[PDB]
Amino acid sequence: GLFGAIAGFIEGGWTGMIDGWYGS
Repeated sequence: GLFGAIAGFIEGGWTGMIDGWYGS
């Protein structure tokens, strides 16, 4: 989701943004 992307981005940088976006 949008939130998961922001947090995921801060943790896994770019690659993190995508993971957070898809979530599952």
